[PDB]
Amino acid sequence: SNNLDSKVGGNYNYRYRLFRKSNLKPFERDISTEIYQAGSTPCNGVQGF
Amino acid sequence: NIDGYFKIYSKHTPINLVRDLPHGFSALEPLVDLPIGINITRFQTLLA
Ligand SMILES: *[C@@H]1O[C@H](CO)[C@@H](O[C@@H]2O[C@H](CO)[C@@H](O)[C@H](O)[C@H]2NC(C)=O)[C@H](O)[C@H]1NC(C)=O
Repeated sequence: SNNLDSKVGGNYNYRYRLFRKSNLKPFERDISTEIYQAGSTPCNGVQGF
Repeated sequence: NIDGYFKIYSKHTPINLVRDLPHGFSALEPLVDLPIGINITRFQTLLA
């Protein structure tokens, strides 16, 4: 779909999930945007180290 | 809820008994299937 979905600077509207605690099951849909723990800390606010 | 398909089976009575649930065989017929796709972990029934 390059002919349609691309933009010269990049179509940065198209999003995917990069980090998760576990896999999701067959035909599951995870709607969430909570901050991911790669750090061990009980991580909270809009970031963490 | 099974691989994204919710399933329901159900039944209703002939019985006008004293109080507690009769031991007795009537099976639940299947009645509906819904492609709800969610994690149900918990639930709550609604009263009048
Ligand atoms: C549905 O949501 C529940 C509730 O968060 C998930 O169960 C939790 O899973 C994590 C990781 O195993 C545990 O730390 C919690 O203790 C679990 N809670 C319970 C009540 O067991 C569940 O995994 C989610 N379902 C799917 C398909 O991801």
